[PDB]
Amino acid sequence: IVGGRRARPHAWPFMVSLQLRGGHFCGATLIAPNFVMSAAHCVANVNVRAVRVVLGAHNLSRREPTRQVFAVQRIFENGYDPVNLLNDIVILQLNGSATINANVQVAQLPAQGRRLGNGVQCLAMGWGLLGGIASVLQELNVTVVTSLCRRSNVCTLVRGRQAGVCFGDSGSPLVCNGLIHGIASFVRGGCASGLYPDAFAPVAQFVNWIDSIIQ
Ligand SMILES: CC1=C(C#N)[C@@H](c2ccc(C#N)cc2)N(CC(=O)N2CCN(C(C)C)CC2)C(=O)N1c1cccc(C(F)(F)F)c1
Ligand SMILES: *[C@@H]1O[C@H](CO[C@@H]2O[C@@H](C)[C@@H](O)[C@@H](O)[C@@H]2O)[C@@H](O)[C@H](O)[C@H]1NC(C)=O
Ligand SMILES: *[C@@H]1O[C@H](CO[C@@H]2O[C@@H](C)[C@@H](O)[C@@H](O)[C@@H]2O)[C@@H](O)[C@H](O)[C@H]1NC(C)=O
Repeated sequence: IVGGRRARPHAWPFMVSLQLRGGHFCGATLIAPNFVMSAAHCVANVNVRAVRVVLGAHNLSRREPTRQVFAVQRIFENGYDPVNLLNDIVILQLNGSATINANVQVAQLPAQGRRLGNGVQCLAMGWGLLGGIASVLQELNVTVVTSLCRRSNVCTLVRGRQAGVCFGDSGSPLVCNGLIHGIASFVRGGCASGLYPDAFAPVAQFVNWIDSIIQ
């Protein structure tokens, strides 16, 4: 996250860090005690039997008793198309269920088909680059835009300055009105161009598919 601020510790207890080889590589969202969702592009080209799913985290450089670590048992994807940057969504089934507490909570999703209009105020978050990787979870006020966005994305822009999501933020949730409306997918013109909206997988188009996977 470029140009944001520290989240309050455990402000977003659905926020997940996917790790490989002791390092964060993508964000994700806990959507049931035993399923996280992320971007398909994050797990394309990775050994998924090696991905560590970290719940309850805040400061990644610190040892945190609040953390709960899971392996991935299985993944599910619906038409992921890297060539057209479409359907950039994956559900990872964990090898167990999270203990649900103050630090670890299931996110709330929109109803299937719910569209966000131009100007809706959201919060993006993640442990991606600050412009230097982030140890502390960052969040950022963003605005939904329909300009320079296709139908197949939710897009957001920080109005008036250069700020947005960056490498390592992929897979992270976009929260609008308490609801997960996007999963961070791609940037244009580099991170925090000041011009191209950030693009998110549009979670609301996938809700019936998500529901049937999680039960
Ligand atoms: C990490 C990354 C890429 C990779 N690997 C990569 C990517 C690949 C596939 C999908 C899908 N479906 C989505 C993104 N990506 C887009 C990207 O690198 N390009 C866009 C497509 N280009 C054409 C000419 C083929 C090549 C360059 C990206 O912005 N990013 C990127 C960079 C910074 C932030 C973010 C995110 F998700 F936080 F927005 C994403
Ligand atoms: C579920 O997985 C947890 C984490 O497993 C660790 O990371 C994975 C990716 C492998 O490298 C594994 O060998 C590591 O231990 C375990 O700590 C936990 O016990 C597992 N839960 C089970 C098996 O019920
Ligand atoms: C910055 O964002 C703060 C939090 O945003 C609200 O809560 C998140 C979880 C989402 O539900 C989002 O849609 C909500 O707007 C706001 O409290 C604060 O007012 C914002 N400030 C500005 C200038 O946008």
